[PDB]
Amino acid sequence: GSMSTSELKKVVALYDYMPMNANDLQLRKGDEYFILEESNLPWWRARDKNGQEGYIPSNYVTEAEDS
Repeated sequence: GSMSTSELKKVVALYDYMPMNANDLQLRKGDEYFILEESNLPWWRARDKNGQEGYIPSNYVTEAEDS
């Protein structure tokens, strides 16, 4: 985001998706990440537990937690 932050939420993971070149993020199954983007496409720019940002397909992930 450019203005400090705009609704920063997280998401869970449904399947694995290791990086291929560098953009892709090291996702997995059952793990959850942190969402930093929200463009108009399924692919986002969220980070995982390693504080590293990459790409998170919307279908691949869902909501971080529910409480």
